[PDB]
This record gives sequence, structure tokens and C-alpha cells, in this order.
Amino acid sequence: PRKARTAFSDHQLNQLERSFERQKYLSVQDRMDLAAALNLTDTQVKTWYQNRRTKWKRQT
DNA sequence: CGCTAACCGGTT
DNA sequence: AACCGGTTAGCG
Repeated sequence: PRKARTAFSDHQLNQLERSFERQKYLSVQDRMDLAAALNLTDTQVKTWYQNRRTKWKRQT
């Protein structure tokens, strides 16, 4: 038992990245706000950020 | 295979 | 609870 892999839209990717470039971490409220803006689950966004930070430490 | 979303166990 | 680091796994 495992969740389907989410397919982010160009719009979702773009806004997630934009948010990352602005803030490296999100407060719970900032997360919920972003999830609501992009029609995503809180956890999808939480996970995105986390994986994005991982990528960020690799590439620096 | 490369990129990356999702999961697990441990850190704090 | 959130993050981290390592791991598994979907898909172009």
C-alpha cells in the first residue's frame, strides 16, 4: 500500500520554485496557504519543500 | 538512467 | 511535529 506519485503542473512547479527561492522553509501557515493556492495537500507541499532542500544541498 | 515524489527510521 | 539522511520507486 503506497500513494500514487503526484504529477505537478507547470504552474505548480513554477510557484513552488518561486516560493523556495523566496523562503527555504515554510511555517505551517505558509505551507497551508501555498497548498491552498495550488490545489495541493499540505503534505504534498511539505514533501516538495523537503525534497527541494535535499536537492539544494547536493548542488551546492 | 536522471530526476524526483514518496517512505522509513532516527534526531531534534 | 518538522526535518534530515538514506532508500524505494514512477516516469519521461
